[PDB]
Amino acid sequence: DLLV
Amino acid sequence: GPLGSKIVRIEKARDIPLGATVRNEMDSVIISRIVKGGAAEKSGLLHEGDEVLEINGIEIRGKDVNEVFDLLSDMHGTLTFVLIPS
Repeated sequence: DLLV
Repeated sequence: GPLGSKIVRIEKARDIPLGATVRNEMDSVIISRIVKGGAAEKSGLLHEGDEVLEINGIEIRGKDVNEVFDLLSDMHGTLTFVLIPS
């Protein structure tokens, strides 16, 4: 998934 | 709170990740992982399964995680996260  | 949400204050530093990964689930943004050794683990404030409803007064439902990343890349300081715990 996308790291923030 | 609304939809059973809670208000959490999250520190954001330019060029430093919060330390959580997010995914889209239907029309929601859900936290999928709390990265070991990252800032989110250290603070204890974000958790897997949390749904992000708002970030500093901006409604997040319906937004692509890419837009969430872009939004956060344009913000710094103490941010107000409205979350639904899982």
